[PDB]
Amino acid sequence: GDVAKGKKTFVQKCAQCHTVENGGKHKVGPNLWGLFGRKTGQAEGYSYTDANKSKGIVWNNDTLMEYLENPKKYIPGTKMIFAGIKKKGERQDLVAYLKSATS
Ligand code: COH
Repeated sequence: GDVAKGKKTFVQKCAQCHTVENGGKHKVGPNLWGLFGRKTGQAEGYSYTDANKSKGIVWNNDTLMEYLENPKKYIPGTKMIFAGIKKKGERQDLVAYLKSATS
C-alpha cells in the first residue's frame, strides 16, 4: 500500500488513541511498536480487555485488514471504540504505513 497516504489516515483516525514509535507512550490505546508477527494483546505494560488478550491470532496483513474493517466484530468486547475503515484501499494503505512505522 501507499505509506504516505496511510500515514495521513493514521494521524486523522488513530493518533488520538495510539503512538507507533519504539518507546512511545500508551494513550487511550496501546503503543503499536512491534505489532506485526505478534499475538494480540501483547504490548508491554498496557492493560487490555480480556477479549483483546484472548483473541489469540497473530497480527499480520491478513488479520489487520479484517480487524480494521470492523474492530468490534473481530474482537467482541473490545474497548477500542472505533467503527472501522470501510474502504479496502484506505485500509490497505493504512496497513502499509503501520508495517513501516512499527519496526
Ligand atoms: C477512541 C480510541 C481508539 C481509536 C480511535 C483507535 C483507532 C485505531 C486505528 C485507527 C484506524 C488503528 C490503526 C488502531 C489499531 C489498533 N488498536 Co486502536 N483505537 C483506539 C483505542 C484502542 C484501545 C483502547 C485498544 C485496546 C482494546 C482492548 O484492549 O480491547 C486498541 C487496540 C488496537 C489494536 C490491537 C493492539 C494489540 O492487539 O496489541 C490495534 C492493532 N485501540 N486503533
